[PDB]
Amino acid sequence: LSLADLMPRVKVQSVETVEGCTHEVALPAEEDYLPLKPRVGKAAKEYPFILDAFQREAIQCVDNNQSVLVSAHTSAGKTVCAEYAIALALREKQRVIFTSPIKALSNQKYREMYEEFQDVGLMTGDVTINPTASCLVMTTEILRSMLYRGSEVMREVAWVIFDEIHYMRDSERGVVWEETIILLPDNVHYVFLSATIPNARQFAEWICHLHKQPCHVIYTDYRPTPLQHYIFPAGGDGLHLVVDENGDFREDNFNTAMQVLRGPSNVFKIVKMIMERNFQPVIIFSFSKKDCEAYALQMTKLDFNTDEEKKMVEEVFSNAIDCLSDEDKKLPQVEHVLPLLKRGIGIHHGGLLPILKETIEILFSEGLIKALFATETFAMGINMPARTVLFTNARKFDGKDFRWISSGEYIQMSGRAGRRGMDDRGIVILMVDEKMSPTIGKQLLKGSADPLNSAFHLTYNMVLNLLRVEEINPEYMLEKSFYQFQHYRAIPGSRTVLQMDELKCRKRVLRRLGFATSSDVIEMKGRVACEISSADELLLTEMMFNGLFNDLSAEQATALLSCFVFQENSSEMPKLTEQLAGPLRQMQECAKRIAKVSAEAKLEIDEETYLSSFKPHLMDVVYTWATGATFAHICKMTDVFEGSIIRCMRRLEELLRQMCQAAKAIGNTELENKFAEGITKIKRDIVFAASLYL
Amino acid sequence: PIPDMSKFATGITPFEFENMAESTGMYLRIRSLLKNSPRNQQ
Ligand SMILES: Nc1ncnc2c1ncn2[C@@H]1O[C@H](COP(=O)(O)OP(=O)(O)O)[C@@H](O)[C@H]1O
Ligand SMILES: [Mg+2]
Ligand SMILES: [Mg+2]
Repeated sequence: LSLADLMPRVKVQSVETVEGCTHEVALPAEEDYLPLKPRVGKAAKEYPFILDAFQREAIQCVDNNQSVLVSAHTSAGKTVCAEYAIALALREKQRVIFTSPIKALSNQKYREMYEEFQDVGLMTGDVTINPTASCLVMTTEILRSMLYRGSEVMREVAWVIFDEIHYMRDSERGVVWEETIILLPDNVHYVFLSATIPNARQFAEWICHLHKQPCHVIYTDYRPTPLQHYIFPAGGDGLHLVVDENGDFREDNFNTAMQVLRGPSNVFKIVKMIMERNFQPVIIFSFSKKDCEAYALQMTKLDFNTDEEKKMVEEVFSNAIDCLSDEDKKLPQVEHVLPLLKRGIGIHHGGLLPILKETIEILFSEGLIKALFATETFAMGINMPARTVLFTNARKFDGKDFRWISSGEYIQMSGRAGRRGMDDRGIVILMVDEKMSPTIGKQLLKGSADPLNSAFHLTYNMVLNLLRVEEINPEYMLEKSFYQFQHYRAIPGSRTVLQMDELKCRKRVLRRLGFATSSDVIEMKGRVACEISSADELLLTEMMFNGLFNDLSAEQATALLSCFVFQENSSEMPKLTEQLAGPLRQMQECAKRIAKVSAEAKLEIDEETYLSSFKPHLMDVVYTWATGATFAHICKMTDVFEGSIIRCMRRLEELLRQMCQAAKAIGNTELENKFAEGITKIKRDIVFAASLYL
Repeated sequence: PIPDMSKFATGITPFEFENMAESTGMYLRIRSLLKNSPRNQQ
């Protein structure tokens, strides 16, 4: 039991507004509420359209230099609010940061903002452009690195814009995200952009608790293009309206749809119906890469594009892959997509070559793709809506069980229907292949979005860096996490600081292994771990200090490191020569010892599970790639999707850069040059082709 | 509450601008090919 000495002192003030949005502000309880004042001076930015009420309200917060969370549907125009903050920051000769959860999205946002402000830069784990720009688009991992390293780039930052904060949990950046918010100085102000969430007030209260300033909440359910929701029961012939433009559930038509009950071919039928009724463009969401490719190939009978549209596709496609080497242009996936795209049929999932995924995004965004078969991730793409959204399945598998998709997932995906300007309505069609009650059907089609819940948890890199930095300690970040704040608010009156027991056990591990002293002073070994964030910092450092890397060549080390960034749980194990199986056995022995130390420190951990997380299914793929093979060659060595190979290679290159810094921290120029050589041996060709958005 | 940035910078390797690059001109090249697309006409 560790009770908090000082508790949050926050109150929330309601602010009346004209119809069409809600405005609240969390502020320190001891302070008086002061209404916002009219803009002094000219608008930082003007728009060629009439701003909506919620945009004007959010913009007034920025004009008054106060932080604001904007919670609205994707399509309502949240980016307008970010653009005003950027414009105001540049006018004032300040710097502003725009963070996205994903690298792919940062690339898209860099293009969008550069085309608007020019004075824009980009910083991801894969590229750096114009790093002295006034507006820096970056990933949340980069921002975390700059903060923990005290980069002077942050000294002139007046505004930080967090985009799509509701997606931070699913993006794997849940912890990194809260770390950046907690480490930013109190003089910085924020624009948080979120989908509609039921606990927006709670988040603003946390920001107020954190930085001792007001944080506003602008919330609206406004949808510029109303939606109509249909169910297409299996075997049926038509569509049944179950939610009309006004949001009223049609319990009669719903049961009539279930009546038809009381799926490759079904997908073709419904898609064809969509095209005959001029309901296209359509996005067909499937929760499986394979389903996307199968369904797409079933549309080969059809052709959606005009001759002039075919020419545009062909020209764009050739110009895009022209940067590739003649060897990579001939890859089977490259040759397989173009016939589809020419017919207005597209595919979008993580298994795709990034250069093709970006080509397909740009084509769909320009209307040259009328039927896009995509996985859920496509919903997070910017400015790519359709007239119709089709769900091929109402159930998914979250690694646990077949559950109906949540209302939040349905809202996120179904919200990509309705193109403002050229669509009077947005059409949503939910394919249903089994029985389902009106209750859960109303929850799914009419339930509210999911709350934004903290994904914060302790990491060794976090603990060590906070031990390292003077005038701060790991306990500070625990008490200030949103995870801890949600506990305070869910259980009023409780002062118990969660995660303390875990903090003590984790420090015991660090002491027993020489990362820090009994007095929690950081050892040089710990400072090496401070450099590693994208992988298991504890195990990799122990491996470095035990010498596992000293006898390995660059190719062996690179191949061995792939086990720390490869994340696919349904692959077949290849056969490894002793050059790879040897190092793999050494790493596993070391992992066992850490598991032992962890258990004795009283951390919950399973040895076999822990050892299994380091998946070597691409060790040979990576090794052969590093020895100069072609990409076509290494794809033949595995069932792993081409895009999944490239994703692992890109995270591997990112990890290698961190291992260089790790070796550099102790002047070990031997390993530094070795890890750097691995980078030189994998950073080439289509696997590292530049983003089409640059 | 949060120590100054200078205190975070001491005892750790600095943040490096890695993977430097410049505009390939690819996007604006693809954009020129798309003057009369279904979205540019509407
Ligand atoms: N108030 C408005 N009136 C008309 N069009 C708007 C308005 N706000 C945004 N838009 C337009 O709507 C499109 C999508 O808006 P966007 O900023 O992508 O929404 P969000 O990013 O919040 O989902 C853009 O092309 C933009 O120009
Ligand atoms: Mg609600
Ligand atoms: Mg400290």
